[PDB]
Amino acid sequence: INMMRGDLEDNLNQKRRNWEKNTKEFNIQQRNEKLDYERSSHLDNQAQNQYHITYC
Amino acid sequence: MREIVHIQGGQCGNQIGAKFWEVISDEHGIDPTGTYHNVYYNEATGGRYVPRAILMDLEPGTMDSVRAGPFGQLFRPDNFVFGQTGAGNNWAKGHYTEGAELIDSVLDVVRKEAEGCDCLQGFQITHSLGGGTGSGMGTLLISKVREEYPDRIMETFSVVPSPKVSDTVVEPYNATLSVHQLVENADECMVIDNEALYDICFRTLKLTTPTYGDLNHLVSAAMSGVTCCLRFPGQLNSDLRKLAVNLIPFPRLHFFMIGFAPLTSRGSQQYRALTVPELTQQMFDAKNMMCAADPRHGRYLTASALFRGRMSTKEVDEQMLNVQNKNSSYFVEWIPNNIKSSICDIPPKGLKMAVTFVGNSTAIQEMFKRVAEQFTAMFRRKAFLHWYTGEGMDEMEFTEAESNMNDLVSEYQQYQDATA
Ligand SMILES: Nc1nc2c(ncn2[C@@H]2O[C@H](COP(=O)(O)OP(=O)(O)O)[C@@H](O)[C@H]2O)c(=O)[nH]1
Repeated sequence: INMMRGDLEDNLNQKRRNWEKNTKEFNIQQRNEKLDYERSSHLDNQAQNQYHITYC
Repeated sequence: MREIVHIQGGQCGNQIGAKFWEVISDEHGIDPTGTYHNVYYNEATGGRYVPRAILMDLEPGTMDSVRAGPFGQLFRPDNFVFGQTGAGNNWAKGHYTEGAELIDSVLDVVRKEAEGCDCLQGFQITHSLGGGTGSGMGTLLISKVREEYPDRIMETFSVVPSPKVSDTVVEPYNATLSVHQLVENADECMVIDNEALYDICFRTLKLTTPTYGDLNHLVSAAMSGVTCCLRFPGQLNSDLRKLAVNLIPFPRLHFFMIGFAPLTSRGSQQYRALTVPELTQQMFDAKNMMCAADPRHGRYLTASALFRGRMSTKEVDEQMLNVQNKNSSYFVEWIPNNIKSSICDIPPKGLKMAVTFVGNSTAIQEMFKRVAEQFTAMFRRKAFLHWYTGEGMDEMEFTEAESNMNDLVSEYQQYQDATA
């Protein structure tokens, strides 16, 4: 019974670390999508500025 | 971040400032259209760049220059505050009578340009001392802005006339008049002359016909190399205030000499080395500076050396220590370790090293002396006074102005006599 309890708690801790690494995957994806967002918005800003200034 | 503004007045001021913007654009890699190929420039749509600068004069003829010479499409069209009469070589026309009418608009532009900053590190202005537009408007602007921004500090590259070169016959008047208050509310007056530049381009570069172009190019490159160590990563960084402690022991003894290194012609460039020993031997002499005042006839209260490029800090440090304890007489003894060094990590465009030698010395006091000389022989007889008092400016001021000068030079001589 001691061996079984040890094995079960080991598996539970493994599941914990697995979910933690899942959340870290998600966080890195979030950061990179935010960088995509900001660069695309910068190019859109340059586009609107050209459109407004060349408006003679 | 630690941004700097640019005011350039007068003919010589505008010329040198245009050349300086040219050199900077060629350093940061900015072609005359304002593209790449916050310390000095500001961003603009389509990745364009606007130089942070204000150009002022009482005659718009200089417009021609700043629109003909390269890098003329950079500046802002609202940053051209021009007059119509022209001060015409007279100080009064540009500080009491007419310049006192556009100086307020210049102040408004200064406010509209400084509020766009987030950390304003200081000011830098370039102007003559006899040029009515330059001296008058620049001194009035300095007065106003220092009465406006007491925290910030101004570093003016004023270009004094040395009598060994004759340009106009009323310089001493405007020179002393501007000095009367330039020692008052200015913290770094790096003086420059023309005799030093002529002697340089004759007996140091073997040039055939020394022309204003290359003279201005040299002084502008020196002006850049002065503060470059903040525009880039460095091993021992500096700013416009780490000089304002290492080089101002007293709130008036702030008159600086400037020297640039290295300087050679084509053949000399081929057949010589570029190392700490040679640059040091090149910079501590007399005729590698831009002041017609023989420094070996005085001393240096303090001397900063901004190196540029990449080297071994031990080497430059030992060279500084050695050149000090060998020139112990020509340095001042009542102060310890009167020399300073500062190393960046990026050399200029063209070479692999650079050295800007800035000096708060006690030799240039003599300079004032000689100018004062002419003053007396143009005041004892009250000569050429019927152009000044006829513009509201009371004559009495002039007198006490000269008195003030005395105090200044007195201080220097007094500190040349101190011991422990
Ligand atoms: N290094 C250099 N100095 C100049 C140049 N032009 C004028 N200076 C000096 O500037 C002095 C007077 O200042 P200036 O701005 O020309 O007078 P203003 O514009 O009429 O008020 C003149 O006496 C010249 O000696 C130049 O092109 N290069």
